[PDB]
Amino acid sequence: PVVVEAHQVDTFDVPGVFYENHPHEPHLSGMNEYNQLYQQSINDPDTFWARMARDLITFEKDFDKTHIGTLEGGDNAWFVGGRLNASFNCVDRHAMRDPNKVAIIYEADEPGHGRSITYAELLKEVSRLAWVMKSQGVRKGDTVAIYLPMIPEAIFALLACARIGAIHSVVFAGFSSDSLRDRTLDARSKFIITTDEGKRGGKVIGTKKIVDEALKQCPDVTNCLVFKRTGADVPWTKGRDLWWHEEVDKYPNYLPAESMDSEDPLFLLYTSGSTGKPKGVMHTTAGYLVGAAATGKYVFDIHPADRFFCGGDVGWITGHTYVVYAPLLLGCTTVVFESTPAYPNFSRYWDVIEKHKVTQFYVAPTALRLLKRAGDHHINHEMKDLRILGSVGEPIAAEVWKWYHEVVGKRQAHIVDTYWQTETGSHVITPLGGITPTKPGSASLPFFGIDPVILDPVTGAEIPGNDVEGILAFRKPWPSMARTVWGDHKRYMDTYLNVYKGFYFTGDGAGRDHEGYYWIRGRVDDVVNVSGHRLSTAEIEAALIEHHCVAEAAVVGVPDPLTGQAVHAFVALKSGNDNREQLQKELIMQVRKSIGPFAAPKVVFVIDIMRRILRKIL
Amino acid sequence: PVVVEAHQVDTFDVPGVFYENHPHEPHLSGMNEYNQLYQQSINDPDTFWARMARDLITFEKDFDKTHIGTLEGGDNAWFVGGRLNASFNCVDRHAMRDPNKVAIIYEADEPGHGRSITYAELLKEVSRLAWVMKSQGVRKGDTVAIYLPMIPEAIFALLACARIGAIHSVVFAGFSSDSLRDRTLDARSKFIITTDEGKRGGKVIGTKKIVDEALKQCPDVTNCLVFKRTGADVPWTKGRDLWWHEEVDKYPNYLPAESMDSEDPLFLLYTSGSTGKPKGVMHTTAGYLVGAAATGKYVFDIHPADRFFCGGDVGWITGHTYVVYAPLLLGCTTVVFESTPAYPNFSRYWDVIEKHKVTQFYVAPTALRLLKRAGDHHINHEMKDLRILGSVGEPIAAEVWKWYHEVVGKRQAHIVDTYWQTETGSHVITPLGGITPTKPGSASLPFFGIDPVILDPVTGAEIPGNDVEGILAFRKPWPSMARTVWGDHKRYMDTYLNVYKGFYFTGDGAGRDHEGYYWIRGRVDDVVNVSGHRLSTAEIEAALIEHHCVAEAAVVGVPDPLTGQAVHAFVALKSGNDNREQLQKELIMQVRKSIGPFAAPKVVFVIDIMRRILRKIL
Amino acid sequence: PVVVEAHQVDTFDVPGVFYENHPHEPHLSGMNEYNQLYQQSINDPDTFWARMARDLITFEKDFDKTHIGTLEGGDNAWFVGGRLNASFNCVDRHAMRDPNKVAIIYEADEPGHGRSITYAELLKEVSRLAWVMKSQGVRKGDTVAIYLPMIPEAIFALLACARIGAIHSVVFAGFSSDSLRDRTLDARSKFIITTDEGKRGGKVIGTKKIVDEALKQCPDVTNCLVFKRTGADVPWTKGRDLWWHEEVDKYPNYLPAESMDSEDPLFLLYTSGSTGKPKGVMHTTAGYLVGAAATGKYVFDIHPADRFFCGGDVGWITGHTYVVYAPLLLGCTTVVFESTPAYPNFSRYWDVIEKHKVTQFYVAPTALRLLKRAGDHHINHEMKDLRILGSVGEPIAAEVWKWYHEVVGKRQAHIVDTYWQTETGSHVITPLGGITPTKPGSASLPFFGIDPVILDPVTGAEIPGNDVEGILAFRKPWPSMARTVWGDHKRYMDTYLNVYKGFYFTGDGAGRDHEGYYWIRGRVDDVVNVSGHRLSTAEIEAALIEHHCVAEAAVVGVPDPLTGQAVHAFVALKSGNDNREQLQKELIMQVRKSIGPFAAPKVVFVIDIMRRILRKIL
Ligand SMILES: CCOP(=O)(O)OC[C@H]1O[C@@H](n2cnc3c(N)ncnc32)[C@H](O)[C@@H]1O
Ligand SMILES: CCOP(=O)(O)OC[C@H]1O[C@@H](n2cnc3c(N)ncnc32)[C@H](O)[C@@H]1O
Ligand SMILES: CCOP(=O)(O)OC[C@H]1O[C@@H](n2cnc3c(N)ncnc32)[C@H](O)[C@@H]1O
Repeated sequence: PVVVEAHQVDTFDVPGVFYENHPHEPHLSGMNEYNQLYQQSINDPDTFWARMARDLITFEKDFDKTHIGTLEGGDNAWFVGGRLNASFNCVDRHAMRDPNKVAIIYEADEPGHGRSITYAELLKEVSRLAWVMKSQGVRKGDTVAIYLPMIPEAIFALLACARIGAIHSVVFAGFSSDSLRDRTLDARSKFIITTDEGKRGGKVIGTKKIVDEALKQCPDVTNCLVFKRTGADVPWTKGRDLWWHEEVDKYPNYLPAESMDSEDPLFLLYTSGSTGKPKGVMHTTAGYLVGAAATGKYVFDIHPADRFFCGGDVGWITGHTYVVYAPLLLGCTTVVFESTPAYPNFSRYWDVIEKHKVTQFYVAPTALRLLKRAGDHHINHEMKDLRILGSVGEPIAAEVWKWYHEVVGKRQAHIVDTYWQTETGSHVITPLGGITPTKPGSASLPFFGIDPVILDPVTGAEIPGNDVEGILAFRKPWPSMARTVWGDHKRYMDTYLNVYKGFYFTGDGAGRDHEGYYWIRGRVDDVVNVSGHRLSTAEIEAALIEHHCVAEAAVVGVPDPLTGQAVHAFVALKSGNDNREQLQKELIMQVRKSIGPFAAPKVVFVIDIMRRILRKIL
Repeated sequence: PVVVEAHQVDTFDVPGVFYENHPHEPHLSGMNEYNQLYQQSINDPDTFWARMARDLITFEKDFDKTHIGTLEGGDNAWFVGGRLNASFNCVDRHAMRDPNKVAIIYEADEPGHGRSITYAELLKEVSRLAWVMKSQGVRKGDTVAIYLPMIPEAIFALLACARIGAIHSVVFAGFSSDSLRDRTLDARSKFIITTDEGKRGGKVIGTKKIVDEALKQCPDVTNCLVFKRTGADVPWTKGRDLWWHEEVDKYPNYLPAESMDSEDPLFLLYTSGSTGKPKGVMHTTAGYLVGAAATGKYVFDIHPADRFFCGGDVGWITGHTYVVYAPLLLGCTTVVFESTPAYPNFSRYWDVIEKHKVTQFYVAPTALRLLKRAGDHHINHEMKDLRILGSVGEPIAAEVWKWYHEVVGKRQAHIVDTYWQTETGSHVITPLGGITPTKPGSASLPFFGIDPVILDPVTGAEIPGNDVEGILAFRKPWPSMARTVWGDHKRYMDTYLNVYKGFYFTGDGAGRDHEGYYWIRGRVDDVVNVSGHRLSTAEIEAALIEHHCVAEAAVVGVPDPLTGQAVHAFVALKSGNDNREQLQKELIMQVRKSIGPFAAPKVVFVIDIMRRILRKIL
Repeated sequence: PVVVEAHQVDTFDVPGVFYENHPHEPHLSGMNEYNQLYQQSINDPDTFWARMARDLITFEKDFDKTHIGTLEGGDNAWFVGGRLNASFNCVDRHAMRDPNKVAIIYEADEPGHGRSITYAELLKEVSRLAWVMKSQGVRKGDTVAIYLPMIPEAIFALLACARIGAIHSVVFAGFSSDSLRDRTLDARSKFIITTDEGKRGGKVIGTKKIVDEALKQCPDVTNCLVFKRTGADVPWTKGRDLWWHEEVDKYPNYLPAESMDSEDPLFLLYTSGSTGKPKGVMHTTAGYLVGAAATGKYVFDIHPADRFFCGGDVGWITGHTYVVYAPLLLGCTTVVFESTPAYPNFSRYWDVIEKHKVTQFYVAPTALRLLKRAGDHHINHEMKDLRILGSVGEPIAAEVWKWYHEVVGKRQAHIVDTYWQTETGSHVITPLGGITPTKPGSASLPFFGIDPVILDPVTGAEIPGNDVEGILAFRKPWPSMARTVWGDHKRYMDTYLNVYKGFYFTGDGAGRDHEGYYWIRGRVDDVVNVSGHRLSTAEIEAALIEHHCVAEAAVVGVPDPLTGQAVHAFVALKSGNDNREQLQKELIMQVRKSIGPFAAPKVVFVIDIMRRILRKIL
C-alpha cells in the first residue's frame, strides 16, 4: 500500500457504553448524517454555513451573504454585512439565560485553591476590565498585549478586549523578554496586561521583571496592568503600572458590548513559520467563532451541561479556541488549569478530572508519553463522566493511542485525534466525537466545509482517489481560516496561497488510505514540534548566530521518543575557543534569551546548507 | 399610632373640577388601574417595563431583555441590546411630526424679554452646537462641563452633548470656582460651556470670571464656549475661548444623532453625600429616559399640548429630569425660567403661569414658605389651565399644603408631593396626578416598579405590614436608578447597596401608616437640605477647617421655619484671636470660596464629635 | 416672443433607430410616464423619493422619513434615520452578485496601455487602500486631500475614503501649489494622496513637486501617499511620504465598510463663487447617491451592461457624479480616460468609444467646438452601441448640436443637454435619454423633484406661465442638494438661500418658452466659464493684485467662439514701468502661480468698478 501506516489498520467503532451512559441526545444520528451534511457543506457552502452560523451565533445584525472571495484572491470574507460581538456570544447571552451557571472552573497550581466562576460573575469581570482599558484610552481596533499564565483573569482579558473591539495579542507566558518585545512591537500595542508573578508546578515565574525588560524597548506602551497573583515585591513604574484589583474596583460591573463587523479583527497570534521572524496570524470575528462553536459542538460533542477541560496554554491556538472560545460560545463550563500534569504528582490531570466531573479532556501526545513513562499506578480515578478524549499537535502513536484508550479512558471514551493549525482557526481533519469510527494514528475524515486534496510535491498536481500520498492542501476556503499575517498580507499570500494556486497549503504531508482516511505525515518545511510547541529551525539558528563566537548555525529536526521531534543544533565557531565546555552554557543561554527556556537546545555541537544530511546522520 | 404624623389625617380626593376642566382623556381610569399596573410592575417587571419602554421611547434597535443584574450585584442593566439617542427622543421625533410646535418657553430675568422656541428651531440649535463640539474634538464618551444659568441655551447644551454621545456634567451656576474646578477635574472634561455673565433677579453673576479662575487648575480643558448673555466686557483667553454665536454660525443646522447603547452614560451630576467630596452620580440612557417619560406621563399627567413649568435649576436633578428630559421626551412645552420668584415682585411665578397658560407647576416648599410669608395679596391670577401642583425636596407641611391647595390652586389643582433623589433618576414615591388620593405631608404611594420596604435601623430587618417606622429601602432595581459613582464604583456599592444587602438604601427614614401611605422622615445620615439645596455637613466642616485659625469644626442640622433645615457651624479656634467680630467675616467667606454663596453659614460660633448634642442644644 | 432663443425652434423626437437598436427595455414608457412621475415628485415628494431611494440604494438600516427641513431654514435632511455606505453601494453589492463584471475601463494616455478592472478587483483595491489610511490614523469624519489625474487609482481613492467614512476632498490635478494648499488647509486634511507625475496628452505633470511645495504650508499633513505612475525620480520626504504599491501590499484585500448616517458628509468639492476664495461645497451621503443613481438611470438610460464614458475630470463635479458615483452605483462599466481628445490625434475620443463599445458619452461643448474646428475627417468610426450623447457646462449652440447629432451620432443617438451645478449634486434640468423631445440650445424640462420658477431679478417676484424670462430658482429642496459650505454655513445661507427667501438661487438667468422648455442664459453673477472650468473674476483679480506693480485689477467675461467665454484682465499699474512687454510675462505667471495654468490670462491690458462697461467695450 502507498500509505504504509494504514496497512492492516482496522477502524474501531465508538464504544457502546458511550451511548448508554451519555447524559443527552447526540448531535448527529450517525455517519450517514455526517456524510449528508458534509456533502452539502462542500457542494453548497453558502446554504450550509448560513444555517450553521445562525444556529450557533447570535448576530446583532444578520449577515447578507455567507462568503465572498476566493483562495487565490486572498480576499475571503464570511458572513459579510453581519454585526456581532464575541464577548456577547461567550458571556452575555448565557448570563441572560442562566446567570448562576458555572462558566469557568479555575484549578490553581496548588490543589484545593481554585474557584468556580458563574456566567454572571464572568460578565462582571469582563465588563469592569473592559472599563479599565477604555478609561486608559484603549479603542476599537487597537491591539492589546497579554502576557498571562493559566488563570481565569486570562479569559477575562481576552474577552474584555473582544468586548471593546480591541485585538488581543496573547504571548505565551514562557516566552523571553526578547520574544515578548518582538510581538508587542510588531503589533504596535499600547497597553499590556500581565501578572506580578506566575506559579506553575510550584515554581515562580518572574513575569513582571520580564515585561519590565521588554517594555524598555516598547516605547508605545503607556500602561501595564498587573494582576496580583503572588503578592511578591516586584519593581514598579509609577505613571505606567496599574494594579488590576485597584483599577477594576473603580468601574461599573456592566459595560455595553461594542458592535463589531463580521470581518473586524478579533485577535493576533504570533506563530513561527518556515522562514523569518514569528508572524501575527490574524483571525476575524464571525467566521472564527462559527468554526470554534461548530467544532466544539460536532467534534467534541459539547452540550451546555458539559465540563470541558483542554490542557493547552492560552498562549497557543489550542488554548484560544478550546479553552476559551468554543466552550464559552456553547455555554458549557471550561476548566482553566494553572499547574502541570506532574505537580504535586503524576496523578494531577486525573485528580482534576475526577474532582470536577470533567466530560471531555483535550491534550497533546507529549504529555501522554510523559505520563505513560511515569507508570499506570498514577491513574486510579473513576472519572465516570469522561466520554471524549482529545489529542492534538502530532500523530498519536499506536502504543499511546492504546494506553489512552484503555488505561485512561477505560475503553469508555472516544479518542478524537484532531488535525489543525493556528492558521485554520479550528479542527479541519478529525473524527466527530461519538460518531466517526477511528484508526490509531489517523486523523480520519475532514470536518464540515474542509475539502482536502493530495498534491504531488513537485508538479503540484492533484492526485485523485484513495491510497495516495503527497502534500496536504484544501481546495476551498472555510469560515475560520486566518485572514492575513499582520502587517504583511504579501507574506500570507506567498506562504499559504501562492504555493499551489487555487489551494490552501498546509505545510504538511499526508496520505489518504484505501478507505479515504487521512494520515498526517508532518511538516515538509522547516517547522518542527518541540514538546508541544511550534518552532522554526531558522529561529533557533538566528539565536545561535547572535553569539559573537558563532559564524554558521544549523538546526535540524529528528524523531524523539518523548518530545516527538528532537531539534538539534550545530555550530561552526568563527575561529576557535579553548573553553568548549564553557561555550556550551553560553550558547544555551543565548537561545534562552532570544526565544525562551522551552526552546533551549538539548546540546550545541561545536564543529567546523544541506540540512537533510544532518537529520539523516542524527 | 407608630407613625404619629398620620394620626387623624384623612385622604383628600382629586377635586371634581379637575376632570370637568381637563382638556384631554386621563392616562389611567382610576386607582384600580394603578393597582393593577403596580402589581404587574412588581411581580413581572420584565413584561411591564418592556411595554412601558416601547410605549414611551423610540429605539433605533429594539432591546433584547428588559433587565439583568441584581441590587446586591451592583450590575443592573436595563433594556440591554437596545440602541437609541436621547436627543432624538427629546427633539427629532417631535420635529419630524410637528416642527412648529413650541418646545421651550424662555422666560427671561426681565418680564417681557423671553421667546418661544419650536421643536424645529430646537433641532437646529442642538445640531449646530453639537457641530461646534465635534469640530473642537469632542467625541462619544467624553464628558463636557456645563456652567450655565436658566436660559434655553442650557437645554441646547445638554441635548447637544446627548446628540454626540458626550456625557454632560452640569455644575449649578451658583457654585464657586473651587466647586466648579473640583467637578471639572473629577469628570476629566476637556470642553466647558458657560455664559459671559448671568442675570437672575436683576443681579449680575460673573460666570466667566469664575470659570477663568477654575480653569487655571483644569489644564485638560482646551476650549471654553461662551454664550453672550449680557454682552459685558469679560476677560478673554485667545486660543481657548470661543464665542457661541460665532461658532454655531459656521456649521449646518442638522447633524446626525450618534447611536448610543441603552447603557452608555448619559450624564454625571455631582452630588453631596454623607462623607467625602461630592460624587458624580452617573445615569445611563434608556432606563433614565424611560423613568423620566413614565413619571412625566403618569405622575404629572403630561399630554403633548401641555405647558409644563418646573421651578428648579438645571444644576440639580429636578431640573435635569423635569425641566429638560421628561417634558421634551413626551413632546410637550417646557418653561425655562431665568428669574427668581421675587423679581420684579412676589407675583412673578403667577405672572409667568398666567401669561403662558401653564398646566403643571413644580416647585420646592422653600419657595412656597417664602411666598406665603410675603402675603396672599401677591396672588391675583386666574391661571385657568393650572391643574397639577408639584412639590419636591422636603415634606410639604400642613399649613403650606393648605395654602398651596387653596390660595394657589383655587382648590382646582391636584397637589402631588413627589419623593425621590438624584440617585433614583425620577419620582419613586408620589401620588399620580388626577388619580391618587392624597394626605397633607405624605408622599402617598410607590411609583410603578418601586418596591419600598421599612427596615429596622440597627438590625436591618424588614418590618412588615402597616403602621411601621424605620429606614426606607427599595427591594428591587428600577430602570432609572443611578448606575455608578463616576470613577468610584466601590463607593457606589458601599453607599447604596452594601449597607443592607439585597436592598437599595435611600438614606431616609420613613413611616408607612395604617393605610399603607408613606411619610418621609428625612436623612438619617449627615446630609441636610438648606433652602432647596442638598449639602453635606462634612463639606462645610472641611471648608471651615480650610481657615488657618480653625482647628476643629462641627456643622449640624436643625429645623428652621423658612429654610426647612438650618445648618449651623461651631468652630474651635487653634489658639486665640482678639478679632472675633472680624474672624466671622473671614470664616463666612471661606465657605463662600469653597462651596458657594448659597452654602455660606448663618453664623460661625467661636468657642473651644457628638454632633447630636449640638443639634439638640440648638 | 420673450424668450427670443426659442423662436421657431421645433422639438426633435428621439430617433426611431434608438429604440430598434436598444439592447434592453427602456426605464420609462414615454413622456406620459415622466409627467406622471414628475407630478408625484412635486406634489408628494415624501412618497416619490422614498420609493426611488429604496429602488436604487441598499441601506444597512432603512430610513424613517424621506425629508425634514425647508429651503429657508437651510436645515434640509433626506432619508433621516437611514444608514448606508457609498462604497458598499458602488462596489460590494455588485461584487457580491457578479464579481467578474467589468467596473472600470482605464484608457491610458498612450493608446493600448489601459486595463479593465472587475468589481471584485475594485473591491480589493478600495479595501486595501482603505487599510492604508486606517493604519496611518485616518478616521471617520476626517477629510482626505486627493490630487490625482484620471487613472483608476483616483476611483480607488474616492471610494476608499467613502469606505471608512473619511470625507474625500478632490483637487483638480491642474491646480497650482497655492490652490492645492488653500483647499488642503481649509479642509484641515491630515492625509493626502497623489502621483509621482501625471501624463496627459504626452506631457509630464510634476504632481509630486507641486504637492511638496504646497505641503510646506500644510503642517497638519502627516502622510502623503504617492502612486508610482511614471517611475520618475521625485523628491522624497522620509517619515511622511509613502509608496502606494509598498503600503497596499501589507494589508488584506477586504475591509469592512463603515456604517454611515444618511447625512454624514461624503465629500467636499472646492468651487469658485461670485465672491471670496473658493468654497468647500459639502455633499452628504444618501441624498447625493440617490440623485446620482436616479439621474444615471433616468437621464442617461443606464442599464447594468452599459459602458459609460464621461469626459470630465474627477477634479470637478461632473467627474464626481458621472465618472464615479452614478455608473458604479448602477453597476455598469465606467471609462476612466487619462488623455486628451487631441492625443495622439483628434480621433482619440472616437478611437476609445469604438474600441470599448461605449454606449453613452458625456462631454462639454468646449471639446466639441475644438474637435469641430479640427474637421470631420477625424471621425470615421462605426460606434454601433453609442445611443446617448451628453452635453454639459454651457448651452450647446445650434451648429454644434447639429454637428454632434449628425456627424458624431449618425442621427442615431439622443442628445441630452444636462443643466446642473456642483451645488445641485446631479442633473436638475435635462431631457431624459430616449424619452424627452429636445430643442437645440435648450435643456428642456426639469428632472424629478426639481420645481423651477422664474423670478423677477430685482423684485424677486415669481413670474408665472410660459414665455417668461428672469432669474432661475427652485421652489423646493431635492435629495442631492449641497448641504453646506464647509466651515461657513452662513455663506451657504447668504449665497443660495437668503437671496430669494423660500427659493434656491442658482445664479443663472433663464427663459421658459411657449412650451414650458427652459433656456439657460448663464451666470448673472461674476462667475464665468473658461474652457470648461468654473472660475471667479474676483479670483483672477486677486491674483493680478498679488503682483507688486498692480494697484487696481479688473477681470470681465465676454463671449468667445471656442472657449465659450473669454475672461480678460485690465490692470492699472501703481506708478509706471518701462518694461511693459516684460511685465506681461510676469503678470501671466502670477495667475499661473495663484490659480493654475488653465486660468492664465489671454492678455493683461496695462492701462490706468463698472465692469459692465468693460464687457461691452470688448
Ligand atoms: C493545533 C496546533 O497548531 P500549531 O501549533 O499552529 O501547529 C499545527 C501543525 O502541527 C501539526 N499537527 C497538529 N495537529 C496534528 C495532528 N493531529 N496530527 C499530526 N500533526 C498535527 C501539523 O504539522 C500542523 O501543520
Ligand atoms: C429630588 C431632589 O433630590 P436630591 O437633591 O438628591 O435630594 C433627595 C433627598 O431630599 C429629600 N426629599 C426629596 N423629596 C422629598 C419629599 N417629597 N419629601 C421629603 N423629603 C424629600 C430626601 O431626604 C431625599 O433623600
Ligand atoms: C455641471 C458643472 O457645474 P459647475 O462647474 O458648478 O457649473 C455650473 C454652472 O455652469 C453652467 N451650466 C452647467 N450646465 C449648463 C447647461 N447645460 N447649459 C447652460 N449652462 C450650464 C451654469 O451657469 C451653472 O450655473
